Amino acid sequence: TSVKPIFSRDMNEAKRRVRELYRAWYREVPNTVHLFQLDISVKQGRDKVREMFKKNAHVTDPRVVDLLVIKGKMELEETINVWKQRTHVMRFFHETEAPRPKDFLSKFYVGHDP
Amino acid sequence: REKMFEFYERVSGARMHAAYVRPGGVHQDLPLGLMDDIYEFSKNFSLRIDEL
Amino acid sequence: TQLITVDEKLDITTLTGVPEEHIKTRKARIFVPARNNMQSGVNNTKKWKMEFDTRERWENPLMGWASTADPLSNLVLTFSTKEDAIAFAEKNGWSYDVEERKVPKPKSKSYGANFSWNKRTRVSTK
Amino acid sequence: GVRTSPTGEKVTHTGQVYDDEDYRRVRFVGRQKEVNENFAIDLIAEQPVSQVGSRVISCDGGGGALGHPRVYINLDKETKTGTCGYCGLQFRQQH
Amino acid sequence: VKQDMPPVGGYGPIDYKRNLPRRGLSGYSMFAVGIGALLFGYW
Amino acid sequence: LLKKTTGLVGLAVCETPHERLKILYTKILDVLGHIPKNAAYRKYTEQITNEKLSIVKAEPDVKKLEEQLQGGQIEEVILQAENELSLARKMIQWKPWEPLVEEPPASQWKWPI
Amino acid sequence: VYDQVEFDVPIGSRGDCYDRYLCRVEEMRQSIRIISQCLNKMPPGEIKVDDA
Amino acid sequence: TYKYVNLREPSMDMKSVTDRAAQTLLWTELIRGLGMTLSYLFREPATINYPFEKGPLSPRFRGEHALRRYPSGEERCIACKLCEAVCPAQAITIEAEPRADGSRRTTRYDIDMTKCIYCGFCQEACPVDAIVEGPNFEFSTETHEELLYNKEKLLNNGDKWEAEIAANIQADYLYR
Amino acid sequence: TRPTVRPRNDVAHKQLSAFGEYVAEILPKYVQQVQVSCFSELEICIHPDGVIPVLTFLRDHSNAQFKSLADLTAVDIPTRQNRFEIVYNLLSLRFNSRIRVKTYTDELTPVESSVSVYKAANWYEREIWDMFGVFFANHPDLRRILTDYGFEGHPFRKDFPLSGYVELRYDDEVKRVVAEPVELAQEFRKFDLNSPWEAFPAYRQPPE
Amino acid sequence: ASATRLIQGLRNWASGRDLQAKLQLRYQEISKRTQPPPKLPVGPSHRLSNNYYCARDGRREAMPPSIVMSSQSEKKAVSPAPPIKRWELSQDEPYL
Ligand code: SF4
Ligand code: SF4
Ligand SMILES: [Zn+2]
Repeated sequence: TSVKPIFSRDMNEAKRRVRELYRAWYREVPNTVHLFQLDISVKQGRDKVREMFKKNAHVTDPRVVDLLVIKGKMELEETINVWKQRTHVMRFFHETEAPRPKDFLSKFYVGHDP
Repeated sequence: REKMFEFYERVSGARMHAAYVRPGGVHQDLPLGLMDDIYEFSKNFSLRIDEL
Repeated sequence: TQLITVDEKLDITTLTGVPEEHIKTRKARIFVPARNNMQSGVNNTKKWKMEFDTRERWENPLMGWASTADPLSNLVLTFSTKEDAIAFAEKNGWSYDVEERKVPKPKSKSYGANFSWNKRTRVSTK
Repeated sequence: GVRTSPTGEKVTHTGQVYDDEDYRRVRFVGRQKEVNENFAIDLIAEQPVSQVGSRVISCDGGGGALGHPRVYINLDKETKTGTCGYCGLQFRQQH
Repeated sequence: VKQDMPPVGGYGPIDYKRNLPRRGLSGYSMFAVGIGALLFGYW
Repeated sequence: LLKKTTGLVGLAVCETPHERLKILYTKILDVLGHIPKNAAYRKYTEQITNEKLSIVKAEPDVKKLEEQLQGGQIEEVILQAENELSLARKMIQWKPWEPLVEEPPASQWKWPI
Repeated sequence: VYDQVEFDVPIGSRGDCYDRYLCRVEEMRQSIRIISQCLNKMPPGEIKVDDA
Repeated sequence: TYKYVNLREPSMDMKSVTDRAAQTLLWTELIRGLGMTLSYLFREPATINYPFEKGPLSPRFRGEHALRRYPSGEERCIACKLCEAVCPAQAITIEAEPRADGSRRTTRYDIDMTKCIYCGFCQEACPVDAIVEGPNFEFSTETHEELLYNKEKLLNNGDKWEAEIAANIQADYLYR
Repeated sequence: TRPTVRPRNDVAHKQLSAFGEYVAEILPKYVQQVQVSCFSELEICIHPDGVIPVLTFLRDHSNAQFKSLADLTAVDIPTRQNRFEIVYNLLSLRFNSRIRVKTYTDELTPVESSVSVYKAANWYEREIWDMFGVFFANHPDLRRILTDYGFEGHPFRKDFPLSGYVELRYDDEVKRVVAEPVELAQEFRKFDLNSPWEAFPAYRQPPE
Repeated sequence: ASATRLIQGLRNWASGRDLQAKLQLRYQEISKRTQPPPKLPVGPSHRLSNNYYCARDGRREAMPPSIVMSSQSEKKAVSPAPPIKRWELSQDEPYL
């Protein structure tokens, strides 16, 4: 159970790195809304950032959150340096995707998926 | 380069993607008269390199 | 030191890029595949396989082809032991069920038993 | 040997034709349903049965290597002809 | 057998070296022609 | 004879190749004396470096030294001497004559699975 | 069979675009040379391995 | 076994220096290049008059697909699905059943011509020369699903091009 | 066994065996296995803490001089707990030879980047990040190289499906190329091709 | 080939080469588009005797890799092969 760390020796350094990545994304959202000339608000983009951070909020392994911070830094570098187009930014907003049936009864009505 | 694609097409049937060299050899034998035309190409191709 | 102690369960589900619909609603089946009874060879019964529950295949309105929406419909994985398959499914957050390996039990064969003096095991023809 | 459904649609040599209430006939509106009017089941019936003087006949489809793999047909049944499983030609022992 | 083969004596020789055939006057001669054209024009 | 070029781009011609090779080989041996004696890197590198140094000290010519050191041009023999020197200085820090740090898992190099 | 054909390898001197241009032009020359040697030394026989 | 491209020292006598200076000031190699371009100006071009003149093809050419027949009208395809097993792009879709005379025949023989890589592995996997890749290359469509051939379209391509396909196979079957 | 069988090269087999013993005894700290294939290819299977010391050895040692990195490769083998097998193909132009250096990692243990040994690796292991998710410590600019910019998932992992999880199309409502869950109009047809009979008895594994 | 000798002479002067000896357009020197039928040979395994497959089985002579070292005196330092022989300069055209 002795594993080689990526960056963080424990979870507190890991939470420090998660926190600095969230600060950098939070600062980046108005510039991303502006220069990609998006149709969303700055508040809605910061909501999407908060949603994507809370999506991974159950991880207890320091190496897994180190890789999550590394991949978030990579997505941030692809956003700041304008390497993504507008479409890659707007793929976080699943807008053309119709909303899926969530309860039992509508999933029963549409088909066979549990 | 068009004439060498004709060589590919005479030996395989496709001008570019021949699928001709296979594990075990080649797929099909040379058709008759192909080596004569490869000679006729090579006899003149040095002048093309010279004018390039 | 240069080695940390992570006492947590190994979970890479946030790193695989698999969407949530295909992590938590899938049932992985871990099994040694049965011998095809059209044939006597057993070399396809040597490894453990992981597959998933088959989802909906429907008819293409244009050509009648089999249209699917399941990305995992062809994902068959090969494992040397049962525990490697169990560990791979637990690492990926897949709910799994395991069928144990069915071996053929050792038969008792005797060519002379085809011609017994007093047993029912005589062959009427050969 | 093509026939026609009451919808006016040609039945293919498989036997495929859309129903009247099937919406997929709309793909042929202003266009055509391409069928082949040379039914192989109707053309292989038109061949004469070959009367041979042997008990086992061989068929390759003709043309040598331009036909099918060479199979051997037994002709012991005098009730029924011996049909090649590839080309559909059929054979009868002449006795 | 009948197979795509070279002829009995093989094919003929094939040129494969560089041939830039060295044409033109000398540098002395070309400057002489140019200066002579200038002198004719000036006269 | 003062070779005009080495033929390799960026590999400059050495004016005095014999003295540079003697300096580099004795420097390799001086670095290599700080490795334990039973280490195979030390025994093998002392062996090949003493062979090359005796070949250098036995031949005054540059061309014949190139054809019997058998490592190409004399300047890339100098480059390989510099590379061996840098390598041995790193091999002091790495200490790779130690036992194996960790056995692999039981079926890590089993192919096919 | 490249150990049985005879050809030369063009070698640059300055590591630049121009010597690499000249290396490719001379490799076209040497390819014409190898094609001549292949057309003269083409052997009879089968073209797939005779392991079916 | 190697040669040195560009390892020439230019001569430094006054003759060669004045040659290089007449090249620099009088543009001699530029006139050489203009001469070679002028030399192609007066050549007959290599341009064929398409569509009236056609590019030369061989009998091995791999164009449009066709299901063939015997010389009795019976279709050669006996539904063995070797062509769709070998098909590297999975372009061939085959369904079969015994038909009314009990013969092993297909009810579906589809080829997606926009998956097809035109490599002809189907016509060499075929044991009875049923599927071939014929000589037609001029079959561009205006719609994507016009390139989704079913069995009817492929049998009609066979009936359309059979007089040519049989002669191409007659030319190349002793190489196969 | 003359015409159709590949001729065996015994001289290269003996020489690569001698050099494999050589490398195994110069570097016993990291060398785990040494093997030579029947077609004479040497593989040095090492511990992943010795990526830099072994590769620096083979690049710089006067009996090795493996100056060229031909190819750098990962292999997903999901039945191993260290599922990723990192492969370094190396070329010595001085001794006209090739060597293979193989190591391993799982999803979370980083491998040390070999850009300090071979700069050629700068993209290769970068691709091993993109295709397999193997992180490389102290890489200069480690990011994706082949996938799309918003691409989730490491595709050459063998649990990644052939078609992905998303597919693109243009949508004229949003005037934009969008990503949706993949629906195939024709499913990829999985063929179970493997024969139930043993093909190579020399490779028979001992049973349980 | 149908060029007049005035245009042919101007063309050969401008190129500096005898272009008619090596034309890039093809004429009656090429092969016929209809060839006689081949009789292709057979390989060495087309024999009726002494042709057992086990005596020419290439796939079944491949072995697993010989494990030279595994982790379960004055011997000569070796290299993976002898040092490469220096290439010789071309007698054909060294450009020297
Ligand atoms: S030519 Fe190739 S890709 Fe096309 S249908 Fe035949 S086998 Fe498939
Ligand atoms: S076309 Fe040929 S290979 Fe394909 S199913 Fe028919 S008979 Fe078999
Ligand atoms: Zn028949």
